[PDB]
Amino acid sequence: GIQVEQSPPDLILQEGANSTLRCNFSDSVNNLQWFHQNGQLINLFYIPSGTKQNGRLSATTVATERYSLLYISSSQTTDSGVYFCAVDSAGTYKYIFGTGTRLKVLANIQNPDPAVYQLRDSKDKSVCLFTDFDSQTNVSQSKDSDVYITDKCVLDMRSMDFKSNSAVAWSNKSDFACANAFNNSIIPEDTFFPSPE
Amino acid sequence: KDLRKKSELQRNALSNLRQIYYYNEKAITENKESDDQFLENTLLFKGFFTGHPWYNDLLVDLGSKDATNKYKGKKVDLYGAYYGYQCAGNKTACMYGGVTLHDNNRLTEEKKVPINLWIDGKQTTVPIDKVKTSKKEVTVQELDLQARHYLHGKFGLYNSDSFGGKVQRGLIVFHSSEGSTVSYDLFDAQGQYPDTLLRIYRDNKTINSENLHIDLYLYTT
Amino acid sequence: TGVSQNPRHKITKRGQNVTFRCDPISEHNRLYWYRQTLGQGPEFLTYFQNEAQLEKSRLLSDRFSAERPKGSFSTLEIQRTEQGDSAMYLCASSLGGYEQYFGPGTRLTVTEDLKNVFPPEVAVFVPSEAEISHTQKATLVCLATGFYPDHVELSWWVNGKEVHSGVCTDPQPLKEQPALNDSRYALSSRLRVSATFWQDPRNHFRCQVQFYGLSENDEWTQDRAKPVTQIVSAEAWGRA
Ligand SMILES: [Zn+2]
Repeated sequence: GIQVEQSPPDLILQEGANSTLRCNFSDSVNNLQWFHQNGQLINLFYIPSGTKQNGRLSATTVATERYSLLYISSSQTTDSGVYFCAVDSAGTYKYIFGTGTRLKVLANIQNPDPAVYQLRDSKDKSVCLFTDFDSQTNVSQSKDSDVYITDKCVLDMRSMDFKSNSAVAWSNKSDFACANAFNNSIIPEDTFFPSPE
Repeated sequence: KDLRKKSELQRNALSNLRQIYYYNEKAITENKESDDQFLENTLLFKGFFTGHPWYNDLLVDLGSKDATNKYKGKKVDLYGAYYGYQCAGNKTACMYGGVTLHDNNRLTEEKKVPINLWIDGKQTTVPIDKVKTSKKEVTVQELDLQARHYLHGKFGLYNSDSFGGKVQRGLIVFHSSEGSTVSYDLFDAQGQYPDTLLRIYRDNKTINSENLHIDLYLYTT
Repeated sequence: TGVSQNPRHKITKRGQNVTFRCDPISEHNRLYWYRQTLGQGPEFLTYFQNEAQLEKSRLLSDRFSAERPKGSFSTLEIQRTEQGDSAMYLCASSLGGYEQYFGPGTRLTVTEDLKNVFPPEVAVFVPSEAEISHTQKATLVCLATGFYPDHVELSWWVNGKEVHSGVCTDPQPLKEQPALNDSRYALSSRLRVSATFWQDPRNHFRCQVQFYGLSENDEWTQDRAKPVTQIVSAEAWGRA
């Protein structure tokens, strides 16, 4: 029947860069839509034919050549997520969505200072915080079953015009040190390892 | 009985029969006059719908021009099932029949039509208030809509087999005092959408309410 | 968008029947129902145009029934729910073949037993002196642990006011026991302020975790407290 193919399936963009997202479809279309998902589908464009602009976003669909392009100009960290293309196709109705383009926007870190700090509970309980590392750094899962490691996120201190990446590690064990916490990750040689207290 | 089977229905017919007879709002009004329209076989009721997000007008299909001439501009009562999908090829809903002349057709007390039910041959009592009319001359549509509403709420007539619908074959009989019969097969659905399913009411068949009873034959086989 | 959906979250024991409701944009004659499983895109279930059901997908279980009961609104019934039914059920509305406007969705979690439902335990981890002396910035770590299902909403509150600047929560929670099918979840979040702001003892910092649990109509026969929709918080005050 009606087939939708989106490319690239996964996209890594540096903060401020531009990229073209592709949507290929098998038959002639009456409805074509581009969406952005955060679990709420944000309507970006309704474009079965022609060219449209919506700020930093632009789209174009060649109905005859059976393809649609989505342009993202000056990418932001908020642009991260999944981009969907959906068609209806001019027998039996079915509105088909593509697999999507998962976009990861890497924040521009002006002065990286990768460090691993031990943070104690507000009320013996502790947490290992890997922070100030460059956006390209990949945080891996632990080899151990009792050790929990989170994925990286970027926070924005708007008042200071400062951005920083962080990942968290913790264990129920007492043998858990922050120096061995992110051993399964390939971290910069200059990662700061301060001593507790 | 050469009754049509529930299994023989088209892909969306069962769900659309469920909508028409149990869920969908009906066009029920008294003292209405059709507006000027050059269209043959149809009556236009401009501004029929008050405070409806989809419709303003009601389009009534009667089939012939002889039926249209009898009711055009005339004072009329309306009782039938309306639909918007595939209507007029905007802000207009469609209906087949359900038209009766207003003047001198009202009763002092509402006639409760008795229902005689048979599930695989077994007789079962139906509450008397199920099928009721305020008209001397009533459309078959007015009676059928009320009868099929009770059948779905009680037996799941138009529910899937997985959703508890056990009735596979059915027959609705409108028995007139003079010994006259109007009988519709409960599963002899034309098409899958209301534009074709409701087409049975186009003839605008009208019958007498005085000493009229309903005979129903339901089968789980 | 203007399209409403209720409930926003739902927990059911496997084998129980569940019903969702969608209220579309009034002027829109078309109504769509979609299913979205983890990592995948929305999958078409069925669609209505006015009072009529136009099409239901060929690969749609006999356990599903979609109706338009009293005009505009639509209901989606799933009978005898199974683990595979755990998904985001999306509703969309349009004026014919034009632009589809989506609702916020219904998060459905099908559990083996309602005893597997646990609210989160929330803890706040105070900034380290080493971070303060090295960056002149202070990071607070919030740890929400042992919750099931992953129906959570994390927020930071500074002096009774919700903050959005200097904040990042994990993209998704992590499974505590990834081997178990009804494993409990853990979620972390960070709040970064200046060392100065943290050193002021007049400043209050609260991590709020909104949990979506069991309804009032749910039966509970356990020694512990009924895990209903609740807010679990952890707090810290500033120090020199
Ligand atoms: Zn009889």
